[PDB]
Amino acid sequence: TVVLDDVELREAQRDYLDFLDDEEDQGIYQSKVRELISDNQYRLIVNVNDLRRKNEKRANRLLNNAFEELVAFQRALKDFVASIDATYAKQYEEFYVGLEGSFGSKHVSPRTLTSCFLSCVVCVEGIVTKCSLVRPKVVRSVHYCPATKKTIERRYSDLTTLVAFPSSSVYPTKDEENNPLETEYGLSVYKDHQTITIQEMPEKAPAGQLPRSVDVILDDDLVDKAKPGDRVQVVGTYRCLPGKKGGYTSGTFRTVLIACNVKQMSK
Amino acid sequence: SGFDDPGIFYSDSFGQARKSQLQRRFKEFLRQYRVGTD
Amino acid sequence: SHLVKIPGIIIAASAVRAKATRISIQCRSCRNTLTNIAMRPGLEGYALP
DNA sequence: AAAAAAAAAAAAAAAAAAAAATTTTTTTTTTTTTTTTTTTTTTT
DNA sequence: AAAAAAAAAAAAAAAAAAAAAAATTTTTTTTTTTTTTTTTTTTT
Ligand SMILES: [Zn+2]
Repeated sequence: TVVLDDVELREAQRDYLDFLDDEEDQGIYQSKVRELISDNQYRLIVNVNDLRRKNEKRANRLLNNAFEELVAFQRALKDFVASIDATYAKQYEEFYVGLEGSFGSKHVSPRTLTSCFLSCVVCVEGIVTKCSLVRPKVVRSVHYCPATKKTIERRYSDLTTLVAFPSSSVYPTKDEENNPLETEYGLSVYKDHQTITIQEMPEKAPAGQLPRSVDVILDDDLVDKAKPGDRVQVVGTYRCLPGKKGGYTSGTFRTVLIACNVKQMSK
Repeated sequence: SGFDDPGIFYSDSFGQARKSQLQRRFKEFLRQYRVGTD
Repeated sequence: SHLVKIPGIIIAASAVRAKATRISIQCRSCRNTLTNIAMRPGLEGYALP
């Protein structure tokens, strides 16, 4: 079911390819690309005020509906960093886009992270509370059959937020001939995964009231950027989670904030 | 560590006759039916 | 169900159709196989698991 | 002119295919409670 | 200044909520193959 073309995605990718194209301007984002290529870091931080001034409508669209918009942004980023250096752009299967700037209405606190801001990149200050063990998550798993001298690469899609199916979640262990498959851990590919919990600051929070906190899933690139007790500003995508399969549902949808970036709020 | 499931293994049998022994006696019938007179 | 010996004259002999003695079945979701089940010989059916 | 071969139409039977389908129990998690140790604080 | 008493902390154990986990063939339909019967067309 490969899509032949979509006007929305094509338009958005063109707009952000223009936004990254910085030579007629002062060269700020081109310089950012060049320095991050030199660093080997693979996230580029785009200021929302820059995006708003160059195209307010795209800023409204993105801050109202993130994930597919940022897929467009990141595909544009991959094309752009390939034009600067195809060899480096080939190196990483994805590159990422952090945010920064004046998230005017999109700056709330975990007390005020209502159910109006879903799939919207929200900005939120707060104190960490937990630091779960940063443990791997498998993304592309390679297997070897010694009976048949065979190799396979099962592929996994990061459906941390969408609907996920057992057919997607299968980890193969036997061939079609019921032979034994041995995992190739090194040849496989993994990304770190950590959960943390931001909290409304007690200096900011209401005086007499219980704390309120929000869960934050830091995948790779953001492993140890937040320990307990630290002040941190998290900007990212509040969303819903899928309940695991079962013929019943209550309406409950425990929600998270898949952080797009986190910075030291101490400033 | 829990990413695999290697198969069971077993060994050859060391030690109304059972169906395996009837199998053995059919094998004997085929292997030793001597028809040609001395 | 005991071996019997019978004379007769054949009158109609159907065409040789392929019947399965051992099979394999795949799972539609997990795509794992139950290789080489044994079909009980005769005009004996087989219910799938 | 009578016989018969062919045609279309109608019917029976065997093989394959079609369709129908929630409830009970277990386990993690959260939250408090209680014991006992440790720590701190007040007294002579 | 050190002893006694009290308060708080740390750690183990228990009770309920709510999300997960597991079990799970048989009867009806209907297409296709085969045969059968009445008729028309053709041949002796
Ligand atoms: Zn399966």
